[PDB]
Amino acid sequence: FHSFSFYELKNVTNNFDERPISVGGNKMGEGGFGVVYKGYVNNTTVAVKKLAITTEELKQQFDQEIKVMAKCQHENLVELLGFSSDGDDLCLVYVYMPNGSLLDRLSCLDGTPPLSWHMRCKIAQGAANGINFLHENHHIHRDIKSANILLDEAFTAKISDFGLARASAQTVMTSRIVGTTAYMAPEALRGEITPKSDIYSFGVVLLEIITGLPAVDEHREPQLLLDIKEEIEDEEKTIEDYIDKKMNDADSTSVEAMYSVASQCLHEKKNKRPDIKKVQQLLQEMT
Ligand SMILES: O=C(Nc1nc2cc(CN3CCCCC3)ccc2n1-c1ccccc1)c1cccc([N+](=O)[O-])c1
Repeated sequence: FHSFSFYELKNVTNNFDERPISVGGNKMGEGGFGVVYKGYVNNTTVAVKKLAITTEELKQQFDQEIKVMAKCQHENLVELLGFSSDGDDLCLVYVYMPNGSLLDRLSCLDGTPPLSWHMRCKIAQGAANGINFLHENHHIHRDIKSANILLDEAFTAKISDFGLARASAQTVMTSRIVGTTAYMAPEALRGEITPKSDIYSFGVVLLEIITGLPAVDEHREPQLLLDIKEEIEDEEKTIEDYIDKKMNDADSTSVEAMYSVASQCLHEKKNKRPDIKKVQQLLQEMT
């Protein structure tokens, strides 16, 4: 890993130029824990994350991120080129992902074309492959969601944001409950820490992929994409009613097969959910 100095990152990113990149600016977006600006360093196009509760906590997350990235390298995870830590606007520098977040591509932010089913199917696989690598190496992510799935030039899915990750014996509890609520497993909302919560959160991501709908939307009914599964489990609606209409290449069989993986992932009881390796298998069998 490479240590940088702050100014080098400011400079190259146009003094963290808040104007959006779709209009020649550099701001690519907002994370939960900071803001991300495009730039070029020695001809390498890059992403640099300006970090934004506790002072010992935010630091601890930065450390955890670098610790996870030092141990885990895989094509379905983001790649840390290095950091910058001397300015106290803490910084982490990554290889740049052109196609931004899955969330943003699912919404077609900034006018990008809808993703084909075929491409969605490989996105799900790659993401599952990324989570599996994490779990093989005894990490729980704790904030799996479509904004934390980045996408490169060929739409290779990569998992990001490892600041909340934990090592994966008995049930672990925490007093500090964190995550994104529209994605969180019931047990995670109560303060349990287990890899099984990552599977549930991935199930919600699979519903975003199938329907094109964000996990939460306050101007929608229901507000929570999760509630949709209940309407289908009760005979009230089918998955066909919610398939994203911004697609033409989505046959009933592979959609239903993906929905089947999703609903399995979404078992409200942690021990009934498949483990990530099982999820991987089902997503390959799907195609
Ligand atoms: O590359 C990263 N983020 C990014 N690139 C982007 C490119 C486009 C333009 N793009 C143009 C072509 C068509 C589609 C849109 C639009 C948005 C982009 N966002 C981004 C998206 C959401 C939040 C923050 C950054 C990144 C890489 C590693 C680690 C992290 N991280 O968060 O730690 C972020």
